[PDB]
Amino acid sequence: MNVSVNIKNVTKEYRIYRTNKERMKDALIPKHKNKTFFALDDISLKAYEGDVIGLVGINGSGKSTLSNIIGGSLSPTVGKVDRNGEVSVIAISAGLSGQLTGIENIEFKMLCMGFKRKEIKAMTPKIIEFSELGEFIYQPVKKYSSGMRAKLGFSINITVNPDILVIDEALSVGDQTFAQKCLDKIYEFKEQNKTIFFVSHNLGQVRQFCTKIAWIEGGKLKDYGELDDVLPKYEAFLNDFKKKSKAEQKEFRNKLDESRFVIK
Amino acid sequence: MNVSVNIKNVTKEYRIYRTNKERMKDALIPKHKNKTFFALDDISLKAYEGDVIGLVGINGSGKSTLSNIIGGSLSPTVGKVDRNGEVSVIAISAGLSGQLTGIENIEFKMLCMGFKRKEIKAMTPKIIEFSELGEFIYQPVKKYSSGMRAKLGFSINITVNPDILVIDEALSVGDQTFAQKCLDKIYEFKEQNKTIFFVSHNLGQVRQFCTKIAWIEGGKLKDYGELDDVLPKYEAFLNDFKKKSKAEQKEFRNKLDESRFVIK
Amino acid sequence: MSAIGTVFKEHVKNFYLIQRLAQFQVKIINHSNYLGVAWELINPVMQIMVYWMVFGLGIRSNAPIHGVPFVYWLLVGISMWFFINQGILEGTKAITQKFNQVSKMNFPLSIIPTYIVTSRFYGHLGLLLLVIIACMFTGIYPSIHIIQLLIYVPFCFFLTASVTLLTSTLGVLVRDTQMLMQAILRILFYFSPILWLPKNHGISGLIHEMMKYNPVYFIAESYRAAILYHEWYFMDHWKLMLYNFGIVAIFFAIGAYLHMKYRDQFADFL
Amino acid sequence: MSAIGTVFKEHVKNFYLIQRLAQFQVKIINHSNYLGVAWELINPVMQIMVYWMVFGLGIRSNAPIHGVPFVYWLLVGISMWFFINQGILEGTKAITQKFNQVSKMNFPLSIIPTYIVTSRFYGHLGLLLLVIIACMFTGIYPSIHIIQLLIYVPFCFFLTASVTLLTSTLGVLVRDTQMLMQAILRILFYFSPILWLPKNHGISGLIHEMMKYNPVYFIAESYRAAILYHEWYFMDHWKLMLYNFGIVAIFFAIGAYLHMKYRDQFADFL
Ligand SMILES: Cc1c(CC(=O)N2CCC[C@@H]2C(=O)O)c(=O)oc2c(C)c3occ(-c4ccc(Cl)cc4)c3cc12
Ligand SMILES: Cc1c(CC(=O)N2CCC[C@@H]2C(=O)O)c(=O)oc2c(C)c3occ(-c4ccc(Cl)cc4)c3cc12
Ligand SMILES: Nc1ncnc2c1ncn2[C@@H]1O[C@H](COP(=O)(O)OP(=O)(O)OP(O)(O)=S)[C@@H](O)[C@H]1O
Ligand SMILES: Nc1ncnc2c1ncn2[C@@H]1O[C@H](COP(=O)(O)OP(=O)(O)OP(O)(O)=S)[C@@H](O)[C@H]1O
Ligand SMILES: [Mg+2]
Ligand SMILES: [Mg+2]
Repeated sequence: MNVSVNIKNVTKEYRIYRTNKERMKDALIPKHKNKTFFALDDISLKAYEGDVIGLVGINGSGKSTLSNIIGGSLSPTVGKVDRNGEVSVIAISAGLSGQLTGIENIEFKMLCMGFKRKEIKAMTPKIIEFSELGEFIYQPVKKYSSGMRAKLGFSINITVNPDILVIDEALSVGDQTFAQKCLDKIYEFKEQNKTIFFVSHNLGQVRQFCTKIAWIEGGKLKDYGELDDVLPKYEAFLNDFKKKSKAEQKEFRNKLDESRFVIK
Repeated sequence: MNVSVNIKNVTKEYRIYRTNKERMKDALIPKHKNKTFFALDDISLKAYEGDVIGLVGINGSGKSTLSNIIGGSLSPTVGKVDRNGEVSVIAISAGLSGQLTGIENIEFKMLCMGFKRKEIKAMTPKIIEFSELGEFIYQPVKKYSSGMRAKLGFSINITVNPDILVIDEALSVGDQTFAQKCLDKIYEFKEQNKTIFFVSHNLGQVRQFCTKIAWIEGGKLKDYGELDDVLPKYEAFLNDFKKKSKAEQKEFRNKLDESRFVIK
Repeated sequence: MSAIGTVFKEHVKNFYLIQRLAQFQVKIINHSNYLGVAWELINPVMQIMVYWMVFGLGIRSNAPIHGVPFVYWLLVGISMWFFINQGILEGTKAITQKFNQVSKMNFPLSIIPTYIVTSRFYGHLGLLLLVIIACMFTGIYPSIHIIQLLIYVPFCFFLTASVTLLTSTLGVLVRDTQMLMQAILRILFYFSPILWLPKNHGISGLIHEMMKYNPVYFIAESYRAAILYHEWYFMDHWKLMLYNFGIVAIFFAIGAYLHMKYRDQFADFL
Repeated sequence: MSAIGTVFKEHVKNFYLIQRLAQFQVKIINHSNYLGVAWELINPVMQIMVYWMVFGLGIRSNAPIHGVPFVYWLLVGISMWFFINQGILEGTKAITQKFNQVSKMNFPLSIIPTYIVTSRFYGHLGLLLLVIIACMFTGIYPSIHIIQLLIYVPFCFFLTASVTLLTSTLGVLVRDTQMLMQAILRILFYFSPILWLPKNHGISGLIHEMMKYNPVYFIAESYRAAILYHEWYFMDHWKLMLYNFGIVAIFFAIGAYLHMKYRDQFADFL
C-alpha cells in the first residue's frame, strides 16, 4: 500500500501588486504589507500505488498549481510533498523549438530530461515509430500542425518510463485514433502499478480513463475518493450552478474571491 | 439564399527543402525544382446564410489551413474566395501580451482589430462583465491561468460583432459553466443569420452546436452536407480505422503521404 | 506609381494608430524595470559621457572647435545618433517579429516599421529638449534661427523611416542582411562630423569630400547651425539639401515598390 | 562553503551536457542565415577592420608600437574582446530567458550561464587560430613561449563565467542591472591597452596606474607576450596574476552563494 506521493499542508501564497512601483516601495521598506492571494490552502493528499486520479473543478481552482507542485516545479510556501519515484509531467503545450527538426527536438528534449547519449541512440527509433509523422520528422517543427506537435511531445514523454505520470489537458487536440492508442498506453502503464494523474474537461474521457476522483474548489480539496461518489456530486454542482440566476452566480464568485483574498 | 462565403478551386502548395542550403541553391538557379507538399487540392465550398458548419477530420487534414484562407490570413496559390461581410476568427491560443493588464490588452486588441477609440470607450464595460475575471482584470495576463486567458480572448472576440465567425478548437479549455454561456451566445448569433464555423474534436459539442458538416480527408473535402448524413459516415470511418491492424493503418497513412507529395 | 500611392494613403489614414501603437511599444519594452521609461533618457546620456572622456579629454586634450567648447559641440552633434541607430536596427526586424500577431486580423502592414520608429522618436525629442536647456549655462541663448529646426527635426525622422521601409522587406527575404546592417551603421558613425572635424588640405581633404555624401553629415551640421552657430544653413549649403531630399525620395520609392510586390507572399518567406 | 561545493560538483558532473547544449544554441542562433555559422567569424573580423581604419589609419597615422606593426598588435589584443562582451551580455539574461523551458524538468540551474558562455567560446577559439595563422606573413613564427597560452586562454573563459554566475542571478532580482551592464562594458573597452598604450609620466601615468586594475589589461598583455613579444610574462608580472586569480575567486564565491540562496524562489521573482 506504499504511498507514491504524500502531501502535507501545502500552501502557496502570491503577493498582489498593482504596479511595479508598489513592488519597489515594499522592497525599500520591509514594514510594507500588501494583499496576498492564496492559490492553495491546507491541501492534504495521499496517493497510493496503482491509482489513477482525476482532478476536477472549475477554472481558477488550482489544479495546475497542484500538479506543478507535485512535479516539483513550484516550491510550496508552507508544507511538504514527497514522491517515492521520479515524476514526469505532460502539459497542454509541449516545449519544442520550431527551428529544430523532429530528430533534433528528440535529442534536445531527451538530453534536457537527463538521459545520457547511449540511451538516446537506442530510444530514437521507437519514438519515431510512435509519432507517426513520417517524412515530417525531417522538417522543422514550425511547419507542423498543432495535432502533430502534440503527437511528437506525447511520444517523447511516454517513451521514457516515469514512475509517476501527470497528464494535464494534453489530449484535447488529438483525434480519436490517437486517443485510442493513448488509452492502450494507459492500460499498459496501469499494468505496472504506476500512479497516473489525469486532468481533462471531457467527462467521457475521465469516465473511461480514471478510477478515483479529487475535486478542488477555490484552492481547497473539496472531495477526494472513489469516482462513483465524487463525480455525481460534481455533476450535481454543475447543474445547480447552471440553474442559478446571473446575479446569484456573480455573488457566489464574489464570495469565493473574498475568501481567497486577504491582507496580511 | 445569399452566399456568405464562396470558394473556387482553392489550392495551397508548400515547397519542401531538407536544408536552407537547398533553398539557397534553388534561389541561385531558377531551373532547380524540389518536391512540393500539397496542403490543399481543388476545394470547392458554398456557405449560405444562417448556417453553422462543423469541419471534421483527422490530424493533418487541412481544416486550419482552410479556416485561415477563409479568414484571409493565407493567400491561395491557385483559386479564389470571397466573403460578403467581414470575417472574425477565434483560435485555440488568443494573441495576448503577458506584460500588459486586462484592460490594456482589451484596448490593444481592439485597436489592432480596427476600432476607433470612441467605440472602445463604450465597449470596455461589457467585455469586463463578460470576462468574469474581476480583480484580475487589473493584474497582468501572465498571472492568469489558461482558462482565464481563454475567457478573456473569447470575451474580446465575441463582443465585436462579426458578419462571419470562425471558431477553431477554442472551447477545449473552458469549463461547462463557460460552455453553456458560449452556447447561449451561439444561439443569439444564430438569430442574426450570421455564418458560424465550428472546429472541435468533442463530438457531443459538434452535435449540440452545429447544423451542417463538412468532412476533409488529406487536403480534400470528402463530404459536405447535412450533419445527419455526413457525421455517421465519419463515425463509421473512425470505427473501421480502429478495427484495422497496425500495418494496415501504416499503409493507409503511407498511401495518403504518397498522394499528397509530388515532384513538380 | 501605384505602390507609392498606396503606401502614402495608408500612412496618411493611420496616423493615430501609429502614435498609439508606438506608445504601447514604449510601455511594453520598459515594463519590468524599476525606474521605467526613465531608462529612455539615462541610456544615451551615459554613453555621451564615455564619448566625452575618450575623444574629448583623452584625444584633443580638451581643445575648442570654432570657438565653442567641445562638450556642447559633441552634445549637439550626438543627439540624433541613438535615435537613428536604434530605429534602423529595430525596424529591420519589425515585420519579422510582429507579422504573426497581426496576420490573422486585417491591418495595414506598411506601418509596422513606422510605429516602431515612432517609439524611438520620443526619446530623441526628450534628449533634444534637454540639450537645448543645458546649452544655456555657457551663455548660448535661443535665437530666431532655431525656427529652422521645424524643417530639420522632421527630415531626420523621414530619412530613418524610409530606410526601414526598405530594409524590413529585405529582412524577410534574406535574414543575413539584418546582420550586415549593423556593420554599415558603425561605419556611418566614424566617417561623420560627430566626433571629429576633417582637417582638409590633404588626404583628410579627400576624406572630407567623401564624408559630404553621408546624410549624417548634413543632419549634424544643420542642427549645429540652428542651435550653435547662429546661421541660416540653407543659404550656403542648399545643394546638400537637394541631394538629401533626392536620397530620401529614392529610398521611399524603392521600398514602397518592393513592399507592395512581396506583401502577399510574406508568410511563405517567413 | 556549501554553496561553492554544490556549484563545483554540478559543473564537474555536467561537462558533456554543457558542451552539447552550447552546440545546440550555436545551431539555433544561426538557423535562418544563408551563410550559417560562418557569421560567427565574419562578424568580429569586419569590426576589427573599422577599428583599424579609425584608430590605426586616422589616429596614429600608422605608426609602430614596440617595433611591431600596429595591425598585428591590435589583432592580437582584440581577439578576446568580442567573446568577453557577448558572453557577459547574454549570460546576464540567460536564466531569465531559459528558466521556463527547463523548470518543469529537473536539471541543474547553475549551468545555464555556463553553456551560453561556451556557445561563444568556440568563435573565440576560431578567431584566435586565424590570428595566429595570419601573424606568420610578417615573419613572426611560433616559438616555445606560445605554450603559455595553455594557462592564459582558459583563464579568460573562467573569468567570464564567474561574472555571469553572479550577474544572471542579479538579473532575475533586478532587471535594471542588465541595462547597467552594457555601460560598464563600454568603459572597460576604452580604459584598456587594446586600442592605445598609456603614455605614462604625467596624468597619463595616473591613467596607467588606474588601468592596471582592469583584468582586460592583464589578459591582453599576456596574450601579446605569448604570441608577439617572445617573453615569459609571469616572470615580471606575477603580482597581476595573483590579483586576477583573487578577483575571479571572489567573483565565483559570491555568485555561487547568491545563486544557491535564491534558487528556490526564482519563479516568484521571474
Ligand atoms: C590620448 C589617446 C590617444 C592618442 C595616442 O595615444 N596617440 C596616437 C599617436 C601617438 C599619440 C600618443 O602617443 O599620445 C589614442 O589614440 O587613444 C586614446 C584612447 C582610446 C583613450 O581612451 C581613454 C583615454 C583617456 C581618457 C581620459 C584621460 Cl584624463 C586620458 C586618456 C584615451 C586617450 C587616448
Ligand atoms: C585624425 C583623427 C582625429 C585626430 C584629430 O582630429 N585631432 C585631435 C586634436 C587635433 C587633431 C587634429 O586636428 O588632427 C580624431 O580625433 O578622430 C578621428 C576619427 C573619429 C576618425 O574616423 C575615421 C578617421 C580616418 C580614417 C581614415 C583616414 Cl585615411 C583618415 C581618417 C578618423 C580620424 C580621426
Ligand atoms: N503568479 C501568480 N500570481 C497570482 N495569482 C496567480 C499566479 N499564478 C497563478 N495564479 C492564480 O492561481 C489560481 C490557480 O492557478 P491555476 O492552477 O493555473 O488555475 P487552474 O485551477 O488550473 O484553472 P485552469 O487551469 O484554467 S482549469 C488562478 O486563479 C490563477 O490566476
Ligand atoms: N509551412 C508549411 N510547410 C509545409 N507543410 C505545412 C506547412 N504548414 C502546414 N503544413 C502542413 O499542412 C497540413 C495541414 O495543416 P493544418 O491545417 O494546420 O493541419 P490540420 O488539418 O488543421 O490538423 P489539426 O489542426 O492538427 S486537427 C499538415 O500536414 C501540416 O503539417
Ligand atoms: Mg491549467
Ligand atoms: Mg488546427
